[PDB]
Amino acid sequence: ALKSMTFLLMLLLIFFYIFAVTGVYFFREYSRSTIEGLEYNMFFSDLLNSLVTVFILFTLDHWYAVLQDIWKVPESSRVFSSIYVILWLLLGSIIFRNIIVAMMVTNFQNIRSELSEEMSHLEVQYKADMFKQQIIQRRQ
Amino acid sequence: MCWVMPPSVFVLEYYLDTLWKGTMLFIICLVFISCNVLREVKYQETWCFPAYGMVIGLWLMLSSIPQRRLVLNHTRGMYHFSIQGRTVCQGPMHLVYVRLALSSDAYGGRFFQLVLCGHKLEPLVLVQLSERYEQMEFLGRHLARKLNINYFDYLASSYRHVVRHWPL
Amino acid sequence: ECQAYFRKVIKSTFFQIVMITTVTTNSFLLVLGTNYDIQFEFFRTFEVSELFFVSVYVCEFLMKVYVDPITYWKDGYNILDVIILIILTIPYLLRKIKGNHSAYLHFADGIQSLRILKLISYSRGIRTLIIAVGETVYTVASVLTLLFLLMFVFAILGFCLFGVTDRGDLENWGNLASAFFTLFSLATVDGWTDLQEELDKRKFTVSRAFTILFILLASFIFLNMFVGVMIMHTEDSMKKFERDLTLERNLAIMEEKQIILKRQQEEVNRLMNTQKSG
Amino acid sequence: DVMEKKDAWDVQEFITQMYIKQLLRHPAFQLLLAFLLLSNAITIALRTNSYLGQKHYELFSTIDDIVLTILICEVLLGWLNGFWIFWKDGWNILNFAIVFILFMGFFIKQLDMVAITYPLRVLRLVHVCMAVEPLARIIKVILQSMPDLANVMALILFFMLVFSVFGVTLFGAFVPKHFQNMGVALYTLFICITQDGWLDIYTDFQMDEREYAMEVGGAIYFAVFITLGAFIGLNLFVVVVTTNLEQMMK
Amino acid sequence: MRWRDRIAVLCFPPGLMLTVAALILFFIHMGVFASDVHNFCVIHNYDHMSFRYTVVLIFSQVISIGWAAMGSLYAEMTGDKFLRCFALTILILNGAMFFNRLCLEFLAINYREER
Ligand SMILES: CC(C)CCC[C@@H](C)[C@H]1CC[C@H]2[C@@H]3CC=C4C[C@@H](O)CC[C@]4(C)[C@H]3CC[C@]12C
Repeated sequence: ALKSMTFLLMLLLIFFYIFAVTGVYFFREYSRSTIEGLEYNMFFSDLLNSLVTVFILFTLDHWYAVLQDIWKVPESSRVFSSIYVILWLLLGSIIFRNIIVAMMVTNFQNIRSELSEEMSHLEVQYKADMFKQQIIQRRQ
Repeated sequence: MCWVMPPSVFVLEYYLDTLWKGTMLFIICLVFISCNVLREVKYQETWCFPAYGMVIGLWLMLSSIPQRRLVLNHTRGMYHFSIQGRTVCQGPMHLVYVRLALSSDAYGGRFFQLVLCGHKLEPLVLVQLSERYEQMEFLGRHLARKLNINYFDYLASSYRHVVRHWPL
Repeated sequence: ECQAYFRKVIKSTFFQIVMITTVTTNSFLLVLGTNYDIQFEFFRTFEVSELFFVSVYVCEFLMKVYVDPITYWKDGYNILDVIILIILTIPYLLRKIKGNHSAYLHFADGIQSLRILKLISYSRGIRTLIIAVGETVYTVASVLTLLFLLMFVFAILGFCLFGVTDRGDLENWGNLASAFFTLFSLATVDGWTDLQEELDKRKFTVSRAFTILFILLASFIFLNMFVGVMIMHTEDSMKKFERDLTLERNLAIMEEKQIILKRQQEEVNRLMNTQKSG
Repeated sequence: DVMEKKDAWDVQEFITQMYIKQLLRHPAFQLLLAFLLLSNAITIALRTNSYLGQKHYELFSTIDDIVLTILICEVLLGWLNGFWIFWKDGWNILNFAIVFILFMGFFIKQLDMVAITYPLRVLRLVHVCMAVEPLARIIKVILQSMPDLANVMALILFFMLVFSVFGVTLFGAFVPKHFQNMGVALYTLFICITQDGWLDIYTDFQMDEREYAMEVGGAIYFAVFITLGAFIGLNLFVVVVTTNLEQMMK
Repeated sequence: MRWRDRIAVLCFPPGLMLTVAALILFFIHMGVFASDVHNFCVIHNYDHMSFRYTVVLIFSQVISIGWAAMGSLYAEMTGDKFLRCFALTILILNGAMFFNRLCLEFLAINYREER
C-alpha cells in the first residue's frame, strides 16, 4: 500500500508547504504583538514553528482553544484570516483523511480481486484437469 | 369480495360517497356550536366559519342519489343510463368503456384508478390500493365475461388493450 | 503561418525545463523570504530574481493569450492556470508599485504560494490523479451545502436558546460570527469540554442534552458520510479506469496474436507456393 | 384511442393534468418560490442585530405574512388533488406539520417565539432545496442509512450501560461531580467516548495515592474500554455509511 | 336534456350552481359594503358599524373569489361564449369589489381598536 502511495504523500506535503508558507504571514499580528498576557505566541512565530502549528491544525486538536487564543488579536472583522485558517484546517483534514482511507480501501479491494481471480483460475484449472482425467480414462 | 362483486348478476347499481362528507360536516359543526373558543379578546367572533360549513354541508347533503344503474343485464342490453325516476343518457354501444387512468405527483409516484367511461357515468375506483400493477387485464377479462364491451388502457391503442364493440 | 512552429517550440522540453527552473528558484526565494534578514537586506538578488520571475510569467501569459483560450474557457487545469496568472499579475501590479490607498500587507507569501501552485501545475501523474478525483466536486459541494444548512439551523437555535435571553453566554451563542465558529468547533471534537463547562452555569439544564444531541448528529453524520462518499466514489472511479486499462492491454494482446497468425499464414502460403513452383 | 367525444372523468383527469403541469413541473414557479425563500433566509441572517431591525421590523412582519400565505396556498393546492394522498405521503406530512405549527403560533397567541418561527422557516428552506436535484440523492441515502444506524446506536448504548455498571462501582462521592449523579456519570463517560480533552478528567482522578493506588487500575480499565469503544463506534459508523451507500451505487 | 329534470334533482348539472353562488355572495357583500359606506359617511354610528366582524368576512371574500374562478374554469369547456362571458363578468366584479373593500378597510384603520 505504501508502494501504491506514490503521489498522495507528495500532494499532501505540497499542500502542507503552500498553506503553511501562506499562513506564516497571515496571523503576523499574533506572535508579533506586544500583548503581555498571551500563551500561544510562539506557535506562529518562526517558519518551523509555523510548520508545527499547521501540523497541529491538521491533526485538529484544540482548534477552538487555538482560535480563541488568536481571538486576542485585534478583531479586524474576521474577513480574511479566520476564514482562511478555518477553510485550510477543514479542507485539508477532511480531504486528506478521505483520500487516504479511500486509497487503503482500494488497496484491500484490489488485493481481494487478485485473490478472487486466482482461486477462480485455480478452480477452472482443476475442472479442466478433471475433464482431461476423464478423457485419459476413456482413451485407455 | 373477489368472487362476489365481479360476477355482478345482471345489473350493477352504484352510489356516491358525498353523504359521508355531509354527515362529517354536520358532526364537525355540531361540535363547533357548543363551547367553542372564547376569543372576544381577539376582538372577533368566528361563528361564520361553522355557518359557512353548514351552507356547504347542507348543499352537499342535497346531492341525493337512487342507485345509479345501467342495462348491464347479461343480455343484449342497451346500456341505457338508468335512474329511479328520470332517465337521461341513451346510446347504441361504442360509449361504455372501462379505462385505466394514471396520476403522478412532483416526485413521480404513480397512482392507478379505473373509470367506467361514458356519458356522465360512474367510475370503478378500487379500494385504496394502487402502488403496484398486479394483474391488469384479469379483472378486465372478468368484465368481459360479464358483458364484454371494452377494456381500455392508457395512452393510444398501440397494444395491451382489447376492444369488443366498434362503430367504425 | 508560424503557429505550427510556435506550437512545436511550446512542445519542446527545454522551454518547460527553463520554466520549472525559474519557478523553483521562486520557491527558494519564498523559502529565503520567510526569514527576516534576506527579506529586506542582502536583497538585490531578491530584486533581480523577482524581476526575472515576473518577466517569465508575463511571457507565459503571452503564450496563453492566443486563440487557445477557446479551449482555456471550458477545460479543467487550463482555466485554473490562466485565472491563477490573472490573480497573480493584478495584485503585485498594485502592490510592488502601489502608490494607492490600501490597508496593509497580507498577500506577499500568498502570491508566492500561488506561484508555487503554478510550479505544481506540471507533473502529469498529479494531473491524472486530479482527473480521477475531480468528479467528486459536485458531491463535496452537496455535502458542504448540507453542512451549511445544518449549521444555520443550529445557529438560529443556539442564538434563540442562549443568546436571546442575554443572561450570559455572550460571544459563544451570542454574536452571529462567534456563534457560527463555536458551532463549527462543537460539530468537531475540539473545545467541547470547556464550552460545556461554560454553558452549564447559565441556569440551563437541558443545554447539555441539546449539545450532546447536536454532537451525536452533526459530528458522526458529517465525518462518516464524508468518508463513505469519498471512499466509494474513489473506488468506483478507479475500478472503471483499471478495467479500461486491462481492456486496452487485452486488445493489444489479441492484435499481436492476430499479427502472429497472419505472419504464420503468409509463411505457410509462401512455403506451399515455393514447393509447388519448385 | 380515437376518443370521438370526451367524458366527465377524462375532463377531470385533464384538469388535474394541467394542475400538476404547473408548480410541479415548471421550473419558473419553483425558482420564484426558492428566490423568495432565499430572500427571507437573507433577512433571517440579517437578524441578531437590533440596529438593523429598528427600520426592518415592520418589513419583517410583512414578509413573514407573505411567506406564510404562500406556504398555506401551496398546502391548499396540494390538498386540492386529494386529502388522502397528501396525508399518505413520506414527506408532505413534514411540510403540513411545519405550516400547521407556524400558522397556529401566528394567528393564535403562543409562547413559540423566534426559537420556533425561524427554525421552522429554515426547515422549509431545506424541504424546498432538496427537491432541486443535486442534493436529493445524498439526503435520500442519509434517510436510507439512518435505520441501519439505529442498531449500531442501540448496541453502543447497551454496551456502555453494561460497562457503566463497572464504572459506577468506582464512582460517586469520590472523584465526584462528574462521576456521580449516575446520568451525569453516563454523559461524562460519553464525553470521553467522543475522545477529546479528557486530560482535565485525567488530572481529576490524579494523585489517588500518588504512585499506583487505584490511580493505575480504574484509569487503565476505563482507558482501554474507552479506546476499544471509540474505535468500535467510529468503525461501525463508517461501515454502516458505506454499506447503505452501496445500495445507492446499485 | 330536461333542463326541467336537470333542475329536477338528486343534485344538478355540472358546476353552474357553484357559479351562481358567487353571485349571491356578491349580493350580500355588496349589501355589507353599502352599509359600511352609509355608516361611515352620514349617520356616524360607529357603535354598530362592522368593526367587529373583520377577518371572517375577508375569508368569505377570498373563498368567493376562488369559487368564482373555479366555476369559470370548470364551465369554460362548454364551447359557448355566453357562459364564459357570464363567468368572467362575475370574476371581474368580485375582484373589483374585493379590492374596493380592501381599500375601504385599509383607509378606516384609526377607528376600530388599537394594538
Ligand atoms: C355564512 C356565509 C354564507 C357568509 C355570510 C355572512 C353573514 C352571515 C354575516 C356577514 C355580514 C354580517 C352582518 C354585518 C353587519 C351587521 C351589522 C352589525 O351592527 C351587527 C352584525 C351584522 C348584523 C352582521 C350579521 C351577520 C352577517 C350578515
